[PDB]
Amino acid sequence: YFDNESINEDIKNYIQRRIKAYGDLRYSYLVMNKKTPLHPTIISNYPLDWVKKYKKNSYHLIDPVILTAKDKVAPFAWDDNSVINKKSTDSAVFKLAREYNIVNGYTFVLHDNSNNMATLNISNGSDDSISFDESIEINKEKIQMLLILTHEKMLGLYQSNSDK
Amino acid sequence: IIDYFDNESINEDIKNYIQRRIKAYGDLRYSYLVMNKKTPLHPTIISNYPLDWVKKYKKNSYHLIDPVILTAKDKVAPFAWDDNSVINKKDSAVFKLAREYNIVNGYTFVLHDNSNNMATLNISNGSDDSISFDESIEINKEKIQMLLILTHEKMLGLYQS
Ligand SMILES: CCCC(=O)CC(=O)N[C@H]1CCOC1=O
Ligand SMILES: CCCC(=O)CC(=O)N[C@H]1CCOC1=O
Repeated sequence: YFDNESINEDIKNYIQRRIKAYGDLRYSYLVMNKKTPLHPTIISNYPLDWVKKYKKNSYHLIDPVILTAKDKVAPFAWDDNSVINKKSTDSAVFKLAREYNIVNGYTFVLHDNSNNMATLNISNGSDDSISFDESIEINKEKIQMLLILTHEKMLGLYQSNSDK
Repeated sequence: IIDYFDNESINEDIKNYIQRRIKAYGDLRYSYLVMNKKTPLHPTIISNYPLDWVKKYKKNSYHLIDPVILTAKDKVAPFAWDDNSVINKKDSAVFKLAREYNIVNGYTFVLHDNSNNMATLNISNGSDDSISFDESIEINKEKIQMLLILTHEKMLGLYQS
C-alpha cells in the first residue's frame, strides 16, 4: 500500500539528491498496484495542487503516459506516437496539466514481481525544451538505473520496517 | 497479448543483436533467458554458453533450481553471483555443474514485464580475467541493463499477436 510517510520521505529524499544531476527538473515517482488501484503512491516535486487534484480525481486511470507505460519496458517521450495516440482519445489530463506547465517529458517504467508498476516521470516544466530532451536522451540509461535503485530501496525500506 | 518466443529465424536475429552489442563490454559468455512466471517450465534461452551445458540445463529444467534465477525472481536491480542473496540459495548442483564449463563468476540483470515474463541477461567471464570483467561490468551496468530492456522490447514487438 506504501502509506508510510516517513519512508516515502526518505525515498523522495533519495530521488531529489540524485535526479538534480540531470538538471533542474520536475519529477514524479508513481507506484501503483493492481490490488489498490485507487491509491497510487506519488512521490514528486510537481506543484502540490496538481498532485492533489491528480490524486483526488484518480487521473492515473486516464493519463496517456501511465496507460502507455502499462505496455512498455523501455523509456519513452511524451511526444512518442503511442502517447499522442492515447491523447487523441482522452486529452483531459494533459489539458489540465498545461496550467502547471507539465507539457513535455519522459516516462521510465519498471514492473516488479509484487504486482507493482513503478514509473519515473520527468518534465522540464516551462524551461527551454531542446537542451532538456538532449540531456535526458544522453542520460537515459542512468535515469533508468535511478528508477531501478530507488524502487529497490523503497521495497527494501518497507521490508525492514515490516520485519521490525 | 504475446506469443511464444519460438521462431528460430527471429531468435537468431536477436542473438546477433545481443552478441554484437554485448561484445563492447569484453569477450564474455552471455545468456538471455526469458521465463513465464505463471508457466515457467520451458524458458526461452538465447546464449553463447557452451552448447552441451545449454542442452543439459534445458533437459534437466535447471532454471527451477538455479540460484541466480531464483534470486532474480524477487529482484529488479542487477546482482553479482557472489552477492549475499545468491549464496543463500547456493542447492549448489547448478553451480557445481557449471564449473566444469568455466562458468563460475558472473552477474545477472533482470526485467519483469507486464505479461508475467521475467527476462534475465546473465553474463560471465568464463575462463578470461575476472578482474577486468568485474570492473567492466561495474562501470557499464547501466548500459547493460538498457541492453536487456531494448532486447526484450524487441522480442515483445516481434512476438506480439
Ligand atoms: C502527479 C503525478 C502524475 C504522474 O506521476 C504521471 C505524470 O507525470 N503524468 C503527466 C502527463 C501530463 O501531466 C502529468 O502530470
Ligand atoms: C544455460 C543458461 C543458464 C542461464 O541463463 C542462467 C545462468 O546463467 N545461470 C548460471 C549460474 C551459474 O551457472 C549458470 O549457468
